[PDB]
Amino acid sequence: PSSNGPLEGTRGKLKNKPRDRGTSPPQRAVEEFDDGEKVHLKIDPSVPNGRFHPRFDGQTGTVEGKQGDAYKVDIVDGGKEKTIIVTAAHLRRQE
Amino acid sequence: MHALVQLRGEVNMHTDIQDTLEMLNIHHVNHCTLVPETDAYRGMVAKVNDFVAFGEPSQETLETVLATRAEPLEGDADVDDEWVAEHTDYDDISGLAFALLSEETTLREQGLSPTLRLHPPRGGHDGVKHPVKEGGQLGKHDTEGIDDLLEAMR
Amino acid sequence: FHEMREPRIEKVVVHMGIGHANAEDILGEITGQMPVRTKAKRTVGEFDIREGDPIGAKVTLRDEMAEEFLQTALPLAELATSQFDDTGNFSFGLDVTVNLVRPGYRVAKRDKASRSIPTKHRLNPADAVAFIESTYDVEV
Amino acid sequence: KPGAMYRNSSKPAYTRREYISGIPGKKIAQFDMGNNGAGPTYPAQVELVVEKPVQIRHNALEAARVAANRYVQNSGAAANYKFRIRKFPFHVIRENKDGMRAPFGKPVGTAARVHGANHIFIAWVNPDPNVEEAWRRAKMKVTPTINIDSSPAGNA
Amino acid sequence: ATGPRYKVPMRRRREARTDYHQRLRLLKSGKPRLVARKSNKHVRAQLVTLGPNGDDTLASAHSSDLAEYGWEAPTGNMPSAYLTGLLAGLRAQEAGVEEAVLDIGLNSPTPGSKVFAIQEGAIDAGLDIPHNDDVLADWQRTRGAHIAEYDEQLEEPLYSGDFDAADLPEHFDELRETLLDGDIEL
RNA sequence: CCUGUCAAACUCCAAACUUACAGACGCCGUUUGACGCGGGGAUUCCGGUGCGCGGGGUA
RNA sequence: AGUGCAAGAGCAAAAGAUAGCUUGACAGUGUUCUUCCCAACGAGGAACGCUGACGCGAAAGCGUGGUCUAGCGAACCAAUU
RNA sequence: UUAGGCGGCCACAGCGGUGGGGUUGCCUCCCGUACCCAUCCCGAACACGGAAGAUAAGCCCACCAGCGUUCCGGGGAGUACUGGAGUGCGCGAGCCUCUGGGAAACCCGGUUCGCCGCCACC
Ligand SMILES: [Cl-]
Ligand SMILES: [Cl-]
Ligand SMILES: [Mg+2]
Ligand SMILES: [Mg+2]
Ligand SMILES: [Mg+2]
Ligand SMILES: [Mg+2]
Ligand SMILES: [Mg+2]
Ligand SMILES: [Mg+2]
Ligand SMILES: [Mg+2]
Ligand SMILES: [Mg+2]
Ligand code: NA
Ligand code: NA
Ligand code: NA
Ligand code: NA
Ligand code: NA
Ligand code: NA
Repeated sequence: PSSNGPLEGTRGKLKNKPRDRGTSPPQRAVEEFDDGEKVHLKIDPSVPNGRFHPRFDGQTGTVEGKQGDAYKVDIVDGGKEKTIIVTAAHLRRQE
Repeated sequence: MHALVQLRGEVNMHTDIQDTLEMLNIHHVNHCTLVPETDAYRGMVAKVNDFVAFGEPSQETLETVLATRAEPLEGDADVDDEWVAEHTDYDDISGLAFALLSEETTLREQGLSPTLRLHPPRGGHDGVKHPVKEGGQLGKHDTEGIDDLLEAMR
Repeated sequence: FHEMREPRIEKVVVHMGIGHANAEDILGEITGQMPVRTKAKRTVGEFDIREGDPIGAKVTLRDEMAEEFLQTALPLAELATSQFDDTGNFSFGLDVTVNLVRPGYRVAKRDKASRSIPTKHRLNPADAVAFIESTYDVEV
Repeated sequence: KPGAMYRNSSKPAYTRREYISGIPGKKIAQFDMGNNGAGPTYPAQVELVVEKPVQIRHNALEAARVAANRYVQNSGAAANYKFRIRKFPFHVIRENKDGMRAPFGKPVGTAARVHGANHIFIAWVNPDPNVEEAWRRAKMKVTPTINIDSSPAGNA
Repeated sequence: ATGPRYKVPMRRRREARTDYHQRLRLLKSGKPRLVARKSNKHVRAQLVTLGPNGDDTLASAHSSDLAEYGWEAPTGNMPSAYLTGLLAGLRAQEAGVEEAVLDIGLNSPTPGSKVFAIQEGAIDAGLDIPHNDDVLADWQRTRGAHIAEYDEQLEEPLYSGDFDAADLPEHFDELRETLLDGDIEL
């Protein structure tokens, strides 16, 4: 890469298809998850806050407590355990 | 239920392909195993498709091979009718073979090694550089096709 | 059907597009209510580079305040036709614009469940000429 | 310089003029020849079909076209036929003209990428195939082997 | 509309009915919402909660079913609003609801407005709602005094037939009084 | 309206495929202790080739 | 369109414009990610909390500077609270 | 739901167009400014108070496919591309066979002129 900022190579993954453009429905930003639940991590291009490092887009971790309204999801990067601070706006229930 | 026979060695073959063969209990060339026809098993044989020979064998053939190259989970003991009857649910090899073919049991379940270590093919096989449809010996075979190979390796 | 389809005057905007005022005074008397400043957009050569800047005033009159005004404005105008809107409006003159429309217009001007007025329920140049011409004067 | 330096399609497509400057003008004079006033209302239609994907420098296009149309004057300067070269040299080409250090070349020309089987030339004629000859001379000045194909014309 | 790339707003935005940016800030509290809505002739007050396939109304009150308790006056006024709020607030309590936040939808936060009257009503019913007292009307206006006085400048009844000629903010008290004990559907 | 062409830094589309988690089979581990945790000792940080996919370059 | 500045991305009852008001560009202390995929490593950065004090708002709430990714500096020594 | 309020999904719902609907009851337009409140100017809007009138807007109901969108049949196409294999072919570029996957454009014919949840209501 020519640079090493968090958004390097994110043109795709952080852009919306023209039709999904614009403010997103609030229903999913308010969704409540319980500790132990499996949640898929995917940034909503339309939602600025509550984001996580683009490199984790696609991960499926485990909700384990929250911090403020934000949730603390545990994931495993390669072979390393990591905790991710992320809002409902960027999470989805697995299954 | 298909009869799997590794016809190409390990050198240079993809690792993820080698592990598969190993998951199917085959760890040497000419080693043969019996595999149920399931979605899960089907994917595996397809991945291993280019280094093996597989097909559904006839009752007879299976019996010939079982009698000739089956082995206990441990030891030399010959797997003959008597063995089969005094050690398995069935009364004789034929009974076992039928059960395998109809996929009602497996070589392990009956205290037998999952592997039928066959002999090199008497007369030589068709080649390991081309599939069956091309005159080779690789890929899926005819029941008559598999039988010939198996029988030649009896 | 009618009664709720027959035209009516909704606001008459009298504005003096000056280029930098003392003019409000006359607008206040000519109409009867305070004028509003007219800021301008963009920087331009007519030494009009100032974005926020008084450059004229206007006055939006409604109801009687609008009639009582047109009851002298119109007479000072002759024109008609071509000089009419595609929505049944017309400006003449110091400018004096007359916005015309039918009874259910608030549907498009309110906050909640607002909506645009359907083309059919719009006012045509023709249907406009009729209404006004039918009020102390002549068309073309 | 030789076609050998640019006739293969092994490089990435390089055509974004928004990121490339100093591209030489094309030598191709025209793409529509003959009676361009008329539309393909002809009995016969022959095409010159390239038999291998290749890159054709605007150089070769101009020489190939000229040699074909310049010949189609076996029918006259205002003859009854229409000639069309359907490909345009979009692909910008470079040359590293220091040795291999900082070698990204500088624009030196353009070329059109033709895939085997496409027709590069299409002519329209009345039963008077002098065009078939105009093309034996055309594919003579382009890299690939070519196929001279006739479409509307069961008048053999 | 125009093309594949065109962006059509959400149905409730097209209908110009729901303000989604406010909605989200509202849903932040995690509390039920006290939906305060109006009509030319009526005033509605609901206590909505969040659901899997959409909102759930656990308790509501409409200025119309106010007469069902002895209302013989118009229903598009201040006293009407408050009472409708108090009525819904009470049914709310019955339903086991203890707190909520005021959602005035697309209406304006004008002091002494009917929505706030709705909010004062619900609060007095026992519901705990985040509010600000000096944005509310001064009780008398809630009672409907402003209208009685307006009829004082009579010469012609403010009410076409209806009830009374000089109107009754007293009729208001009698009703609030009624709603504060026993009675069906509360 | 008709007609002729394109895109590594275009996309109304869109694979094969790669990849997170889960279940299933398989294989593996519970005297051959896997997975994992803690510590001791390194070597190593000139690489090369084939094949696939490449970017540069006439090569 | 606009949003200070590359490029790519976000944004319309707004993240833009106007008006008004305000100083959260606040003090303290953390959690996590990043810097350094995996996989150890400092300064720096960011996200998300809490404690305290404030601004605005009817309120939910928003404000841990500017929509996001650049604008940064160790020990020793000085000056400063 | 003989017209309502809050929503979920966020065009299958958009764009455009036709027909129908209010006798007491609902939504509106509508009428009107003493009040709360309001327009850098206007009761236009916002806010408040109210029924003389209307179903013409809106809205609700029924329907139309011309455009945009979603999904489906048949054709394009098992084409393009592709994961695995080959002492198959080709000067080479590149191609082919076996195996496991498999598209886009476009044409023709259907579908789509929203679905669903909670509450209230001759
Ligand atoms: Cl993160
Ligand atoms: Cl409302
Ligand atoms: Mg043994
Ligand atoms: Mg021999
Ligand atoms: Mg051989
Ligand atoms: Mg990849
Ligand atoms: Mg910010
Ligand atoms: Mg020093
Ligand atoms: Mg100092
Ligand atoms: Mg009608
Ligand atoms: Na969105
Ligand atoms: Na040099
Ligand atoms: Na040639
Ligand atoms: Na750090
Ligand atoms: Na001013
Ligand atoms: Na109507």
